[PDB]
Amino acid sequence: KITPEELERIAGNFKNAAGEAQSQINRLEGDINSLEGQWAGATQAKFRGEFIQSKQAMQQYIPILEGISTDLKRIADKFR
Amino acid sequence: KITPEELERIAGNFKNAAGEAQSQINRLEGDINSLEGQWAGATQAKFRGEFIQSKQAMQQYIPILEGISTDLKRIADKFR
Repeated sequence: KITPEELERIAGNFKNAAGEAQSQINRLEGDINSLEGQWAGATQAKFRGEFIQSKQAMQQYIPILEGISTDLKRIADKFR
Repeated sequence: KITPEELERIAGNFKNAAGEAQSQINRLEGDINSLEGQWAGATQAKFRGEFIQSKQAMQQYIPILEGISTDLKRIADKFR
């Protein structure tokens, strides 16, 4: 029923979704890093919100990403 | 209180977790791809299992990854 071909295009979509996620964290990290130089004279108060939000987003998805990696690594190990 | 220093460190762990996800996806897709050439007799039967797992896993992780990228996109938008 399931062919290598259909798995390829699913894997394709996976790689695309995984890359887009990597693309966005690179954008976010790019914005944070710009903040570092002007930070000392900035007014933190108006950045408190998005800082807490971004911190929450990242820390809550990290263990999800890691569980994805370990799940996938296990399947790719059966292939030995 | 949260500093861009702190977020920068978290962001790096996020990058690493997302990277390991990409790492394993590429590993699995390489395995599937190497089978296209011999999608014949005992092979299909021998790898029917990992194929079922692979499809179930990939198909379910796609929208999760798409959820992550969408969330990060909107936050990065906010920083603007």
